[PDB]
Amino acid sequence: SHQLSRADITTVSTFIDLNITMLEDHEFVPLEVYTRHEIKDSGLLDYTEV
Amino acid sequence: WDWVPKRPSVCTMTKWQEVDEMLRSEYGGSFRFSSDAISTTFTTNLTEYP
Repeated sequence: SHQLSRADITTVSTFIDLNITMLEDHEFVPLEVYTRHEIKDSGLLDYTEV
Repeated sequence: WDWVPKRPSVCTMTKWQEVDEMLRSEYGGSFRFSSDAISTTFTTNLTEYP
């Protein structure tokens, strides 16, 4: 009768699907609540400067 | 010295961080604020702070 391409016939899936995605790379920046200079400046008087 | 009014001159809280994308989620009767820019997560109660 004739030849047929593979795509010509509908296919049912005999595979079970399992989807895994990787963990994304992340970057941690330097973050502080108070720096050294701010903590030093918190004092009302500094003996050295005075 | 030059005199200025008290209320608009002093601040008891100082702006620390500006977050462009701080995702807010509601979970376990609390709010989770997560920022990937600074890699930081805060937990708050569901009620506003006046």
